[PDB]
Amino acid sequence: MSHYKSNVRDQVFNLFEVFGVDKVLGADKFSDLDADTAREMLTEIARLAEGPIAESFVEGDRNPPVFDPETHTVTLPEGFKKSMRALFDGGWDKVGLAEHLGGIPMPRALQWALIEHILGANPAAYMYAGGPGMSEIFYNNGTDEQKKWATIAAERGWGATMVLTEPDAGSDVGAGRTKAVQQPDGTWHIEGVKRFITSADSDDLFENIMHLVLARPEGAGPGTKGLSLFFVPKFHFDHETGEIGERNGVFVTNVEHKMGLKVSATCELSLGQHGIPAVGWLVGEVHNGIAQMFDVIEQARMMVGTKAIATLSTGYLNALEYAKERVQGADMTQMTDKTAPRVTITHHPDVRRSLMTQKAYAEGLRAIYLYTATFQDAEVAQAVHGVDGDLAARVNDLLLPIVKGFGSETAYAKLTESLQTLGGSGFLQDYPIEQYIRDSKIDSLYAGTTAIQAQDFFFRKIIRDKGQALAYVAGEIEQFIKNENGRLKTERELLATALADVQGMAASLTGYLMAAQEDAASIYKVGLGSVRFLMAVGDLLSGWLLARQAAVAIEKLDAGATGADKSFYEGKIAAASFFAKNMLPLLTSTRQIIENLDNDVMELDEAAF
Amino acid sequence: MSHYKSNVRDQVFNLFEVFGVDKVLGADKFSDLDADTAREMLTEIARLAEGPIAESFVEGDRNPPVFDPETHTVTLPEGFKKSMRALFDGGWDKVGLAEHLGGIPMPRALQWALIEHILGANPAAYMYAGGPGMSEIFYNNGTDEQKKWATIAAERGWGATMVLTEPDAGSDVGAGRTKAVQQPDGTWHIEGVKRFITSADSDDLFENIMHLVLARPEGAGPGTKGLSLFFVPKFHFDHETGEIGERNGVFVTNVEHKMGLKVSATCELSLGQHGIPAVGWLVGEVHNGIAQMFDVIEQARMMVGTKAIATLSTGYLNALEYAKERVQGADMTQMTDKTAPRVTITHHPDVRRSLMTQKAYAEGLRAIYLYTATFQDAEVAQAVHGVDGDLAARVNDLLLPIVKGFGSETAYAKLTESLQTLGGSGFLQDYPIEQYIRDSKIDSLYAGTTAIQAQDFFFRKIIRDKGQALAYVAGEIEQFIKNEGRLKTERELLATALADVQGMAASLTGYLMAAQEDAASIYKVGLGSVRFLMAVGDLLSGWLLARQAAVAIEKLDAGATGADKSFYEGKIAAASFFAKNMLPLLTSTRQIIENLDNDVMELDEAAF
Ligand SMILES: CCCCCCCCCCCCCCCC(=O)SCCNC(=O)CCNC(=O)[C@H](O)C(C)(C)COP(=O)(O)OP(=O)(O)OC[C@H]1O[C@@H](n2cnc3c(N)ncnc32)[C@H](O)[C@@H]1OP(=O)(O)O
Ligand SMILES: CCCCCCCCCCCCCCCC(=O)SCCNC(=O)CCNC(=O)[C@H](O)C(C)(C)COP(=O)(O)OP(=O)(O)OC[C@H]1O[C@@H](n2cnc3c(N)ncnc32)[C@H](O)[C@@H]1OP(=O)(O)O
Ligand SMILES: Cc1cc2nc3c(=O)[nH]c(=O)nc-3n(C[C@H](O)[C@H](O)[C@H](O)COP(=O)(O)OP(=O)(O)OC[C@H]3O[C@@H](n4cnc5c(N)ncnc54)[C@H](O)[C@@H]3O)c2cc1C
Ligand SMILES: Cc1cc2nc3c(=O)[nH]c(=O)nc-3n(C[C@H](O)[C@H](O)[C@H](O)COP(=O)(O)OP(=O)(O)OC[C@H]3O[C@@H](n4cnc5c(N)ncnc54)[C@H](O)[C@@H]3O)c2cc1C
Repeated sequence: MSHYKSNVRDQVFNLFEVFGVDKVLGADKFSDLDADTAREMLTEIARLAEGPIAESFVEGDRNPPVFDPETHTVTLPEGFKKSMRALFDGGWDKVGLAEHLGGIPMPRALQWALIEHILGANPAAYMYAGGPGMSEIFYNNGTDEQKKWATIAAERGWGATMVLTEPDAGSDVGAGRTKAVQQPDGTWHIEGVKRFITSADSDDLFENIMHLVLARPEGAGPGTKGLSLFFVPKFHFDHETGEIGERNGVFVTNVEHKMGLKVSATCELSLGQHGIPAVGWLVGEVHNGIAQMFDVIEQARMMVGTKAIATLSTGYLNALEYAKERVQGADMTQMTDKTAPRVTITHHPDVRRSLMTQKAYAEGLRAIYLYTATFQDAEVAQAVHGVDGDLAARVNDLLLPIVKGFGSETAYAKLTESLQTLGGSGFLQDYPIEQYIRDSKIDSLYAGTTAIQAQDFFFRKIIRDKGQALAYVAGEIEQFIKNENGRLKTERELLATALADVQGMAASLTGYLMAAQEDAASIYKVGLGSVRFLMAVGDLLSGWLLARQAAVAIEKLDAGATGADKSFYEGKIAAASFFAKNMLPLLTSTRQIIENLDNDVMELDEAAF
Repeated sequence: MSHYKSNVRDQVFNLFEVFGVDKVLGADKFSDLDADTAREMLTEIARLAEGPIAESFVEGDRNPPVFDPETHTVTLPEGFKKSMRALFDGGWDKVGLAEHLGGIPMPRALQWALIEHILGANPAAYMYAGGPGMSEIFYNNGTDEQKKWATIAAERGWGATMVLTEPDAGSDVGAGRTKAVQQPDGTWHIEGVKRFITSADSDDLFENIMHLVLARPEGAGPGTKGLSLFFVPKFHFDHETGEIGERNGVFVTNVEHKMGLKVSATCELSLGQHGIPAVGWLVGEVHNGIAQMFDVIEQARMMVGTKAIATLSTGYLNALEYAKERVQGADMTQMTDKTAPRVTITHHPDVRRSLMTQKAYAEGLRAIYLYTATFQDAEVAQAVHGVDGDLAARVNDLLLPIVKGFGSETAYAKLTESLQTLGGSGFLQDYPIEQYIRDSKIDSLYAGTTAIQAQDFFFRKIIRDKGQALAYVAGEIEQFIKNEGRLKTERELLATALADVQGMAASLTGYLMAAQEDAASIYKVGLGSVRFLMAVGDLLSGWLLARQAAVAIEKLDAGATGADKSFYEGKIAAASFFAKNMLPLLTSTRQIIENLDNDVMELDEAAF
């Protein structure tokens, strides 16, 4: 079959046996979707992903898009367009879209489980297919008349983009200089040059593209708060029917050459520079740009983390399948005997260590994103966790930088282990792992770098939140530790240490912040430790959710599981125990390092580096 | 300028101010090469590397070699061939080569500092240039007659390969099935298919190629001990004059498509399968192949480690230059103020943390490989360390798996920080870091995977050695810790690290002994082997950086100014940073290794 190896079994385990998302299925907004239908849809998109979507994964990398600078368009390889059309023909660009836009209502946890398969098989395909999702965000934020346009865009399958970045404004979105000039009739003319814009042209995939552009109204103040958000279509259109009209003044003027994600056209986007106005409409007819655009950023950050996680999963399963069949060397118990039988490399300790490291992080990361998604519907958060909608919203916001920052860094790092398992053959393009690595390196960068994720996590999702979301999650970990049954005692002990280590880091970083009121340079220590802190919280959450999974697996085994199910559950116990014993203790040293941070490295002269 | 950013200053700092290799220069075997000449040599090859060698780094990746099945040859991009001709025209392919083969005698520590520049600028260029070195190894192992051919090869500048691997024989070289059939005239016909052979064809770079090939004589025993080594030239030649004659039956049959290191042609090599025999000559007219071939493997392991270290160094210096000029955001003390002046990103804590991490590992890794090289000459090891030849050889053997395994893994991991510093632009081919990462991934694989390095390090370099080389090195660390305030906290952290590593070694040794009674206990050694190798690497890094800081302090107190002063200040900051941020993790690693169990070994394969 193809490069892409699905894990629907693990999705169903999380969704149904661990988190109990089927509790909300068959009722209320999910009236017409029941559990078994949910399982059928997971199986269907996984087969679709393993077949027609994965089919063009290599082709898109080896035959990347070609730019015509005179027409300002891109030509995509035909195999990839065939995969996109299979995605459209199944309606999968409409998963989780509201019913009034032609969607199938469903909890976000199931939506992201479905999308994982597209992201593991050919992640740029989901990126090109984000149009309908962006249309819903435009609908929610729009005027009544804009809601009509959003409905047309969703129904007609328009593409979409999020246009923030400029050469001088990447992490610092608020330095953007793209300008908006108000017209008497209430439209605006957008003038400037954006860069790194994903999908800014997409060949003939779509009838139109909705660019959602951040720009600064003439005379507005500085920073992100002076930015407004504009609906800037590639083509003007009939506002009543959707019929495409004159080309609007927004043109791709370069396409980047990238390490990976090559089939995803990443564009310099010129507005108002070619003698034709880039007409924009103010989104919701209010100046509230950074807030509106963050509705999109939140989904892109979830998507990017889930992509990284999906990629590690298929990288692990490729490595595992290879290790099961590769014969090399004798068992270590016979390494002195040069006539001993040769064994498959799964017999070797370092290979088993490597594979379990991959497995535990891949499955811990899947649990994290599905756990995060459990707080993205108030009904689900109430049904499975018993929390109100306000706390649910704060917990989801807390977890998003973990999913994005921890997921992206972890997935890339452990794909090193997946590739190593293949030996020399891992370095070949014949196997998919080297492309997984290249495709996933970007996940620590776009949608906000890891350092940006770490600062958001600490400054906004803990300090500004007054630690409510964090205290909730820490309390749920504590309950698991307290409610002994004794077969997970050492794991609970190790978790208790890791929770205390992370509580220490949070208190230390908060202390450096509080001490900055009298010595401003103390705040630098927050920066110095923020990413290590973010990564420690992800390890703690991975450890906890793996341990919860192990507890459910213990129940299912005690009850009499057999066959493939038994092996599945046995692997869950092994992963949780392995993770508790080999990853969690490192947090103690990370606590001590963070408790002792000094500003020596901030005081060093730049010339000394 | 080129992508390649060199660091001759750190090299000379290591060679002359820290280790004192200038003690041996200008006398004896090094009679005619003084310290000024050595420094001019480093600067010249650094210029070459930044100039014509680096010129074709991108070209070799974007326009890679092509296999021609019509001729069973590989075609190389013209720009890379011009880089190769610049290397040859300067004689750099004969550095550290024996004087009698046309080389310039020098200590290995200077040889590897020189080679570092080629490996940073375009590492495949050094790989194609291994011919003369391999010729000297053939000379040292050869019969009287074979020494004449080796001299011809070195002098005509033939290329060379090391031919071991087969599809079923990679880490387990002893499983190789390629066979050798003795002929009435004493030559051998070699019959087999080898895989992943570096440089197995090289277009028109060379007049001939010497393949050094491991193969099993008919009737020989199993395993590596049953293997012999054969000189198998691409063309037959006159054994007296070097005149090239008829084609020998050794053909490239494919070129692999790789993640990186693309301009290095990696080929399936077919011996005796295209209708004419692959005639080989038994090296030394002795059956001793794996021991002879390890003369080559040792140099390849040193080379791979140094390559990875070199690539991290130019990766770091690229990220540093970018960060000094990239303006983004306000200083963190002004983060609330949307009016505040924007700053270059070297003002941001996470960027400074990132850059210092890259710096401390790059310079600690350089110090490690140069330190290792000081044990590769008996004269140097005596002069700078006061060790005799037997212990120097064992210490070198101990450190090789560290240079290779720890160097390769560490360089690739930390290049992630280098790319991160560039932001979104790091993901672009317009900057070199993305190729550095791709070209660097293989360094954990060829010349023996990291797990092979870790097993060699523990079983062969410690246990078989009765821990003598290791106790020697631990004793040097302890001397530094005990000897003579500005480095008190660093020495305290080093003392904890040394005890951590000692505990790791004792725990693993215990697991190995228990295997006399419970054979499965040996699995626990395998489970902890790589983490133990990496921890020793971190300990050596911290110790050598701290030594560097101690020297830096002396030079500052003696009045260093200007650029020198900034350089020395950075050494003190890197040593302090490394000790406080990397070394403490070893304590948690010791505790994990102390409680390893076999649960993961007993798990059913179907549970994964
Ligand atoms: C399921 C449907 C899928 C949708 C379609 C997706 C597919 C698209 C295909 C391609 C996507 C590829 C991946 C994304 C592509 C990109 O990379 S787009 C560019 C990404 N850019 C960033 O992520 C910015 C990075 N920088 C920062 O985040 C930085 O921290 C910012 C810029 C926020 C700092 O500026 P400040 O001005 O200092 O911000 P401040 O803290 O003061 O807050 C101002 C203002 O912003 C809102 N805000 C800030 N942070 C958040 C968060 N985490 N969440 C929501 N809202 C946030 C607030 O309105 C805040 O105002 P307050 O008064 O509330 O403080
Ligand atoms: C200045 C010159 C520049 C470089 C030269 C030109 C380069 C041009 C080409 C560029 C090369 C690019 C990178 C290298 C290319 C490659 O990858 S080539 C293939 C590499 N293959 C390996 O490295 C093998 C990996 N596997 C092992 O090492 C494994 O551990 C082995 C195969 C050793 C296990 O087999 P065993 O049979 O079980 O080994 P054993 O321990 O029992 O010992 C047998 C025998 O081997 C010798 N030996 C073993 N280990 C060493 C070491 N570290 N050093 C020296 N010798 C060793 C011994 O002779 C031993 O016998 P004993 O009686 O002493 O035990
Ligand atoms: C670009 C490139 C260049 C090369 N150049 C050359 C060259 O010039 N000449 C040459 O002869 N060879 C060369 N090689 C071959 C190279 O040395 C091998 O690929 C390497 O030794 C690993 O062998 P393998 O690929 O068969 O992997 P395998 O040996 O099959 O290893 C697969 C996995 O199993 C693990 N493993 C294997 N055995 C054990 C064990 N006993 N204990 C624990 N884990 C184990 C490995 O560590 C790895 O994770 C090259 C390879 C490449 C990719
Ligand atoms: C493939 C790809 C696709 C993209 N698609 C889109 C898209 O569709 N739409 C869009 O709007 N943008 C897009 N981007 C832009 C991407 O979001 C930015 O590249 C990213 O935010 C980083 O900004 P930058 O590249 O300018 O790096 P910089 O902001 O210059 O960052 C450089 C380094 O400095 C660090 N840094 C910067 N500021 C701070 C700070 N205050 N504190 C600490 N560290 C800091 C960063 O962490 C990084 O290490 C894309 C980028 C890529 C690579």
